[PDB]
Amino acid sequence: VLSPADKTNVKAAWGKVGAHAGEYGAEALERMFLSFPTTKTYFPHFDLSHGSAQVKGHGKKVADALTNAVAHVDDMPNALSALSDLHAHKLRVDPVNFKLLSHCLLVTLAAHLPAEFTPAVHASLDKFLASVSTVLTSKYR
Amino acid sequence: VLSPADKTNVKAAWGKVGAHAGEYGAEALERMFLSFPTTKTYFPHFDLSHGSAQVKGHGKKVADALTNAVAHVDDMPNALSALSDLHAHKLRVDPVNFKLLSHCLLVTLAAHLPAEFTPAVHASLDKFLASVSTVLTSKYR
Amino acid sequence: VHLTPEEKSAVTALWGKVNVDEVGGEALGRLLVVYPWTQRFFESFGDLSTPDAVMGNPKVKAHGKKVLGAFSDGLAHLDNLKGTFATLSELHCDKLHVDPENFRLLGNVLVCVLAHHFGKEFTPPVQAAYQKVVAGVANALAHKYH
Amino acid sequence: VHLTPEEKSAVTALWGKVNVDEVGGEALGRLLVVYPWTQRFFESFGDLSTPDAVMGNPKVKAHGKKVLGAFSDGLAHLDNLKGTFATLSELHCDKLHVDPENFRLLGNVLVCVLAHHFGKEFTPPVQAAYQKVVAGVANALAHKYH
Ligand code: HEM
Ligand code: HEM
Ligand code: HEM
Ligand code: HEM
Repeated sequence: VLSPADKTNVKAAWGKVGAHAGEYGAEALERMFLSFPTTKTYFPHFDLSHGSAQVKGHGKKVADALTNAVAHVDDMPNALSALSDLHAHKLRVDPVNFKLLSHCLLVTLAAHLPAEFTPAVHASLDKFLASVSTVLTSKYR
Repeated sequence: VLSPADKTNVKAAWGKVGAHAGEYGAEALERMFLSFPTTKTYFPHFDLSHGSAQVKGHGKKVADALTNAVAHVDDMPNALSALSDLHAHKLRVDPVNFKLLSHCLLVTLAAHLPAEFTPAVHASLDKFLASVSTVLTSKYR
Repeated sequence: VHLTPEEKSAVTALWGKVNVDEVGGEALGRLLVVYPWTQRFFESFGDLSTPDAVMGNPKVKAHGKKVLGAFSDGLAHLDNLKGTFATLSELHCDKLHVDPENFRLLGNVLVCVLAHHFGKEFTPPVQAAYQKVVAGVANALAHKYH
Repeated sequence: VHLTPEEKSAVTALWGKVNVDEVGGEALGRLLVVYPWTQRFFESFGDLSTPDAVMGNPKVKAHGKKVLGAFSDGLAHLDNLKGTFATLSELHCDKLHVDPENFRLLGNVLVCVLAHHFGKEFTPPVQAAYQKVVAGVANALAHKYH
């Protein structure tokens, strides 16, 4: 559960991300596939090579989904309902994998925005990604 | 996130507890303290012996809190805010302990309500307790 | 896993009353229903679309028999769970890449199924002894991760 | 933990730039801020009431230095982490009863701190090597649980 201050921290931080959202999403995916090779089993037909245009395209989708979630932080289940059905119903993603991607997103943000990645913002972002993860791993139709 | 079916299942199943609230809550606590002795560390001055009146009294509070959660299942963070501040802010209970108590609550319900504890209701109760646990382990003021 | 002789006796006596043909399937079935992502490991098992379909699925019942058999094998040699489960650990960890939290989940689902079947006989001390067993089995299954 | 020669070289190169007086405290402090239940284990450390209080707490900084030292030692003993960390495992598991998921959290907070400090140098292959290291350390600390 996010505090009011958490929501403000997340909106401010993700705002600073801005037009780099796509690049960062791709980098987080690459970090995940390399650091946690078991996660690749969910993308068996993907070109997962470094610089993959397919991974770059998917990173932009992941980032745009997060931007949507930030915009609907008070109403995430309704906003993310289609994505939840995809990940929890169709793909049946083990919840551990969301912890792994969430971590790689934090690492990516830390590497690119060190001034912004204060301990308070780090805390709020971790909670936000945990909340997103809970929605995407839940079947609630 | 709970589905409409989850909420229906939980309301029906938990509704059968009734005047056995104290008994079932106490049994779940006793199961936890015995099976997972590390959890006793949070109750340093309690009488945790078998049949303890103090555990019986605490079981009633836990069960009544779950009744409260059911009656506010669509708006739980606001309904449980006092309990969140107790468990997350004051007591700093490690989240793993909520998985342990939740499991012991399921065991207790399975042992007492054989007709109710179908696979579907089991699933809904597990999600419900996980949701309650997330609220009680979050700081969101 | 070290059980007291009293705990081993309690565990052994209860297990003697466990239906070899059904309880494994009930536990595996409930794993698939309660933690749906686990269904991803059982694509070839056919219809898992609803709770009733899962619990009635012939392949779930048959596979559950093997799972119970492995718990049974664990019970027979509590002082050598790692040796007993070595091949199974290779399979679940190195081949299938099952996240080990799921081993804990299945053990706890089994405990729920025992409580469901035996009611008041599944006392807190009997449970505590079974929790030692299922933790030992999960740890042995996860040995290749350690 | 086995590292390729390329991974070993990259891990060592990055670690040589680590400020040993500060990074441990930053990692421990962020653990306490991001995962606040971990503060229960450090009740004697004084003011932990705000992120600023945590990060500026002298006892957090001093203790972080010891934690970083353990990671540094681990880097020199990657083939014998269970041996090297045996005393620490007994302390954290048998005496303190720290749930082992918290070991994983601290390792990943450390990775975040390295990313913060070194930016473009903390490439995805460098991260992957460090994830092997912190997983090995968490596993060795948790050995008494296995
Ligand atoms: C922050 C967490 C996540 C977000 C925001 C997210 C978002 C998305 C989005 C937007 C799509 C595209 C859906 C579409 O346009 O049809 C997608 C697809 C997908 N996701 Fe995720 N996702 C997350 C976590 C994960 C994780 C942890 C995994 C597995 C390790 C995963 C596996 C997949 C797969 C396999 C697809 C389909 C890829 C394909 O086209 O074959 N997702 N996700
Ligand atoms: C479904 C999960 C839980 C519920 C509904 C719950 C509910 C409650 C309630 C209603 C109280 C009394 C509040 C008051 O006196 O105003 C309480 C107190 C307390 N709870 Fe829980 N609790 C849960 C999980 C846990 C767990 C997992 C632990 C630790 C293992 C824990 C440790 C405590 C402690 C230490 C107290 C205070 C006891 C005292 O010193 O008086 N709770 N809880
Ligand atoms: C925790 C205790 C567990 C025990 C005792 C157990 C036991 C077994 C046994 C005896 C087999 C058959 C081995 C063989 O035929 O050679 C098996 C296979 C398998 N297990 Fe488990 N298992 C456990 C947990 C899990 C979990 C949690 C999952 C997935 C979430 C899983 C996924 C599988 C799969 C996919 C197979 C192969 C099925 C096939 O033949 O297609 N296991 N297990
Ligand atoms: C995962 C990597 C970790 C490493 C490398 C590590 C390392 C250490 C070291 C070197 C010490 C000092 C031992 C001594 O003085 O004899 C220590 C003490 C301690 N550790 Fe950790 N630790 C880790 C994780 C954790 C976690 C997650 C917690 C959770 C709270 C924790 C709680 C403690 C406590 C309470 C002490 C004693 C502090 C005191 O003296 O009051 N440790 N640890």
